Amino acid sequence: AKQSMKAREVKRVALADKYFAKRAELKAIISDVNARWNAVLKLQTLPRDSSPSRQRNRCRQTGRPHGFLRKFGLSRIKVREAAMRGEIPGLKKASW
Amino acid sequence: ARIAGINIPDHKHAVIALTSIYGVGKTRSKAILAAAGIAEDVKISELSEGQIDTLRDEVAKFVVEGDLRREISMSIKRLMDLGCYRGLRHRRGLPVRGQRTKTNARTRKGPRKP
Amino acid sequence: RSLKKGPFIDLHLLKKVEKAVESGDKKPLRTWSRRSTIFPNMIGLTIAVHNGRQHVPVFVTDEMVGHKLGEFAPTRTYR
Amino acid sequence: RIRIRLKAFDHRLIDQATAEIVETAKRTGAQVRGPIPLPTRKERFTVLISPHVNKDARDQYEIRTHLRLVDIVEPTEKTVDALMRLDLAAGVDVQISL
Amino acid sequence: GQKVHPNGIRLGIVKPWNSTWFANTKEFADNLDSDFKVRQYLTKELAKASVSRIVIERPAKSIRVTIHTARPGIVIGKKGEDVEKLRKVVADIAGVPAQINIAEVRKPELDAKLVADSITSQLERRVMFRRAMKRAVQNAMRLGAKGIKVEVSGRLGGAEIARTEWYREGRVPLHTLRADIDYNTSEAHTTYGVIGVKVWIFKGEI
Amino acid sequence: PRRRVIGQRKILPDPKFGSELLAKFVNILMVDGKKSTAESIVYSALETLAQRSGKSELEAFEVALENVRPTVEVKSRRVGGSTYQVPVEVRPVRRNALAMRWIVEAARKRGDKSMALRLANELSDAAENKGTAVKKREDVHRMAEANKAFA
Amino acid sequence: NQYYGTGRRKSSAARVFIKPGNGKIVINQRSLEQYFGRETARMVVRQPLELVDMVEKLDLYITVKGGGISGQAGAIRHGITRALMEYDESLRSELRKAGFVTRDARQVERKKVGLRKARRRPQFSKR
RNA sequence: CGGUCCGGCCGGGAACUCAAAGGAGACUGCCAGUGAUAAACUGGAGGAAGGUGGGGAUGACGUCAAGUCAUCAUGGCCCUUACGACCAGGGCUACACACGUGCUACAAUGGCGCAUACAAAGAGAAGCGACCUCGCGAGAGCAAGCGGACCUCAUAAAGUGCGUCGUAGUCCGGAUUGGAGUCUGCAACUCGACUCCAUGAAGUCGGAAUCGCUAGUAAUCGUGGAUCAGAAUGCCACGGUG
Ligand SMILES: [Mg+2]
Ligand SMILES: [Mg+2]
Ligand SMILES: [Mg+2]
Ligand SMILES: [Mg+2]
Ligand SMILES: [Mg+2]
Ligand SMILES: [Mg+2]
Repeated sequence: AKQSMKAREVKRVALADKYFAKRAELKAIISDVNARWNAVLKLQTLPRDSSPSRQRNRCRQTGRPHGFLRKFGLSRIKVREAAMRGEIPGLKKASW
Repeated sequence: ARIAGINIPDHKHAVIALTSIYGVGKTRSKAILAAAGIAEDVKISELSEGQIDTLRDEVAKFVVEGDLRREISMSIKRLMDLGCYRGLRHRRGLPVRGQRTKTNARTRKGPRKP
Repeated sequence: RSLKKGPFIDLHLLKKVEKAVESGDKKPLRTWSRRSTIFPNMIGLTIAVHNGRQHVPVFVTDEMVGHKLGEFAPTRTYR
Repeated sequence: RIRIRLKAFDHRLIDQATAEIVETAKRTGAQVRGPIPLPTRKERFTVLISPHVNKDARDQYEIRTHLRLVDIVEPTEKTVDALMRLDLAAGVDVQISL
Repeated sequence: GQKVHPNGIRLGIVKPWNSTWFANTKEFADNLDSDFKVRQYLTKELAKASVSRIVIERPAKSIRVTIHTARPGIVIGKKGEDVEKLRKVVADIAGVPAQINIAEVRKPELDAKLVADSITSQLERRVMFRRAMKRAVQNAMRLGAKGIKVEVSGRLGGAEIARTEWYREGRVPLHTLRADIDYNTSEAHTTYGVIGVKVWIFKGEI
Repeated sequence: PRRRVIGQRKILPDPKFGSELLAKFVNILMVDGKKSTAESIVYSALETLAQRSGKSELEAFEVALENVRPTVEVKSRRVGGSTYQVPVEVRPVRRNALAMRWIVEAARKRGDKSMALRLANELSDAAENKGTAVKKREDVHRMAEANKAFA
Repeated sequence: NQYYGTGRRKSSAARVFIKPGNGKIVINQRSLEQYFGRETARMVVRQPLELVDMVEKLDLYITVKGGGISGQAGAIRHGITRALMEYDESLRSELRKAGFVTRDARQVERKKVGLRKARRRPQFSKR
């Protein structure tokens, strides 16, 4: 779904871990009841795309960022298009 | 039976009568009667004056009635005087807190005609 | 109404707000930091907040403190 | 004492590569508290079937995940040496520890 | 469009599953990409290798992959080479070690995917579509095949209006669950469009 | 009803009386699927009625219900550009059901307090036929016996 | 010994124990009245002992899980009547005409894609 | 049954509930009636289940050049130091209105207060988060268990018992606004959700017209999930009463 807008998410997913979880960790304990030296919620001036909440979640195969699913990493279309061909283990049309 | 504000309410349970005040919802009205040795539901039919003024002063504490309306209209006017967005909203007869205006803004907008 | 434990403003803007003291004021300051909570240390400035198309001039007043800069920079040109 | 949880998406495959183990126990070792079924976890997913619009559409799928318990009582070097390397049947998660 | 996928409908019964491993929520996805990534590389390298259907199981931190091809010799190569080169890449794709078998295709005109793919290489090759379907169906009932139908559609022969032209022969009950039905798709990228091919083959009872 | 005719399911009797009719009545009055409360409302009204007539209990209902009870009604025809609405003879099984529904639906439109009170006051009102319900009789009997030339 | 008889109804499962003693009831370790023997099924629990005299003849201890009031109730009803084969299958024939023998196969209808709930169809536009 | 700290909690027990694999069972088959002595239908017997038992999945050749070039793919066409590309702020959240779909109400078949009885189905390690502590509160601090019939998300709500209200724009209804807060997130002005205090519109049953549902349904009461850092009256699913 538009190459550029796709690479963007890869750069974001990368940043997410180059910095965040890492040096970003310093805000959990840093900025909560540990009382104040203000340089705390200040150093939060790193890339920007460096953040999990900034990633989207795109159909791993196409890129379509809607109709997505966590189990499979795909969006309803290609998910079904594969489900109907084995492809997705254990998955078949259910009823009850 | 005015008390604190010029309002003269009664003929129902106390907790509920107290709510006529422009400044007491169930909660305040609880902390009131429960701060006097008065009961939840004792009418005024039994409440002697000298048992009422111990209340009048308990309510004298927090801003109500006139002084309240004043305070509030004031805060609003402050908004307007600044020229922010909540202000421009109060001044422009539209919903302050973000509600859609494309439709259903009738309370802050007034019945429709055009 | 929000932030809880410590108000927020952008750094670049803060610098623009300190530098503009010991070197006197001047023409409008330009930020896009509609995100920042106004500090007393801003009063009597001219900070100009971007509103989409342009930066409107806003005169930091006695008590425009606990608010954001974005509040005074209307964006939708209704009517 | 020796407990093994089994899981997979094929039922008439799990209980088979299960009976492999039970028999491979009450042949060499002994005891074993039978093949206890356990509850199946069915995670369903429902998705729109038309690429554009039509929400009444939709296809409903499920993934049944069946379990078995096992539980062998007499850890005989012979039976404990029987389980290992005689395991096969891929597409079946087995767990022995806690 | 009002037809249920004749393959995926059967899954519960009478039909396998081209991916048969097991994984938990945690890496089910990361595995799915791998899976439908190696078929991606694989149906690319072995397109002229008449590949009918790749299969995958993940035997504990490892992957197997059985390639169903109709011209295995060409895929195996000289003393193992053609499968050798594959070992590598596939292993450096999945993230694990990888065996890799090569199931032979007994009589390929019974394989929907290979029928279709044929009928496709045909259109690309520039043959009369009518002829292609015809031959396919014929020399398909030639050797068993209780039934069969091919349907190729869209800019047939090269018109500005789109057609569908199907060709049923024999017996084909999509409505019966217990019936053996092989069905597939193959796109033709024609020098002016993209003709869609679908084929159904009916092999029998229980 | 276009092809597959039927009859009608039947219900357990009145949990506290044993009658089919009354249970039918409680259903008629029930709402939001509230049986527990519905019956509580029915018995209380039949109780206040019970004493307030002194006239037994079982037939305090029967009598007042014999007043609403209809004999004929009207089925619209709309035959040829005309509504030609013909009178019909109501069956001895629906009759009672309708009377019940006019009673319940009538008290419903009363301006009293409890639905129980409203009920009882309609019930006893019919015991001396002058209610809304009885008027519905003095309405459906008007409509027919007029269109009665359409026999 | 004992005379068992499961019996169930809509998500509910109720196991009944029958011993000759008295007209008391040991439902989930409490009185018949201590549970729901007066509510929206006051005596659907007593029912199985209508034309099969009781009062103080036989005693019964019952457990039940799942469902709600009247569902557990009816469940038990059934379970009793089934454990009540004890005397003979001679009474479990006019107990039939009572209907207490039939498992009420009625279940919650499932919700279905496209509908507001089971049958209920999302109101659609004029024309 | 035996031990008992009244807990299925310890032995144990393998009966039962239940769990999930494999089976049986229902077919107009039998009895009778109607029917051309047929098909079927009706009623009855037995039976957990009678006449496709209930619900699903399954959607023929075809119709509308219906919908989707923006999921993807692709013939053709077009820009290619710009129709491509990075960034910041805004807009997709506008408001004289009109229409569709819904939620919440107008109330004593109820509102409120206290006590209290019964589900089902599902979710969970960059996760679900006890307990204890602090706050009236949303929450926060410290912290066990659980990759899950073990632990947690949960403490069902209708209901039932008593007390209150006595048909009032109310003790209904909760919009709207003021003030102060919580949390997630680099960030809640545009534009989050929730909480505490106060605030109390319209609304007292809705014209013409019109929609849904034939049984565990309609009506009604709560529960869970997907997408998701964080926005559900929507959507998908679950059972209560009926
Ligand atoms: Mg692309
Ligand atoms: Mg996001
Ligand atoms: Mg069929
Ligand atoms: Mg078209
Ligand atoms: Mg209220
Ligand atoms: Mg129907």
